[PDB]
Amino acid sequence: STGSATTTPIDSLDDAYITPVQIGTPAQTLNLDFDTGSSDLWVFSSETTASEVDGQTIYTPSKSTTAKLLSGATWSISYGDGSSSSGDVYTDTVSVGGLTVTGQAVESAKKVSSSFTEDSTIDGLLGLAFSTLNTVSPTQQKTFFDNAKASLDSPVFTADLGYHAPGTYNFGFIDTTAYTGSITYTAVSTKQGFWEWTSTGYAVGSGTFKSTSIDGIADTGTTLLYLPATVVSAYWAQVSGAKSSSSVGGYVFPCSATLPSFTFGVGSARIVIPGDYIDFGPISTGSSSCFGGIQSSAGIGINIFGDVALKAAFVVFNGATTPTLGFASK
Repeated sequence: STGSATTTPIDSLDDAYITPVQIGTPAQTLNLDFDTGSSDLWVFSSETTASEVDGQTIYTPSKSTTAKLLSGATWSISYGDGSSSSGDVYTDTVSVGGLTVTGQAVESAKKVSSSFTEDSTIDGLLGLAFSTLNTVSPTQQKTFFDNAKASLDSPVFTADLGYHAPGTYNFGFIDTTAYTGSITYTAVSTKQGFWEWTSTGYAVGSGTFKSTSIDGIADTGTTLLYLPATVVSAYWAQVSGAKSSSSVGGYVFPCSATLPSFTFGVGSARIVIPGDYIDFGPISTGSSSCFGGIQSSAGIGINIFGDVALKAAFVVFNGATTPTLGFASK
């Protein structure tokens, strides 16, 4: 089997991407944030504290003939940005782009933090990291990909995120028309539960590539590219007027600047992030100061290849017995 679904930016900055997911019988379609940096599929629901719902589409398990309450089970998650949610657990039939999983754990939110309430476009998350990070208690549950894996033609999914445009998540096959040149594959560590890999270095603009190992995670649920302070300083040093602002919370630059590209290494291959991808617009409405899309990971504890990086590539998440990541230009 295979699946193929279009993913769409939630706003003009590509802050996140949403993908329609069918849940239950008859189908209830919710727009979920596919997150390769977490492993819970959770949704706004009929159980979500009413004051914490503001425009989201909710899952109503009592209207689904295939919903089943997982007795006694609970879940509770916190994300890198400090956001959080929690609730109880159903299983139900879940389909993504034509690919159906029966008995998928669908985690129903009782509580969500303010950032989720305030984002009316995101109806929940669909985690695609390894199932060892799943937060269901007392018994951890499997991700959609994990459940689907044995049915798939090939044990893979791919992320093809667009720059200010829709893209695609495919399950079970590699679309050889979706990228240029070849896919370079690189080793993954699952020790922390993430799609963790080691980049072979970087270049700033037309500069010579610096060969240096950069451990980090491929994370579709993070907006920006977070890298060591050394790397990030070398980048913004090439932008006239750029500076790190503690009050704003990172590197800012004059909106009139022409940003250099940023290259990261995948083995002997190279992915080039165009300068425009690194512009996240005015720091506040009407400001001539703009926020940078490459920021320091110091204090996160890990480097994060978020959407800024991933959308410059066609990315293969290979969930074979020994997982790997593939990157191609496109």
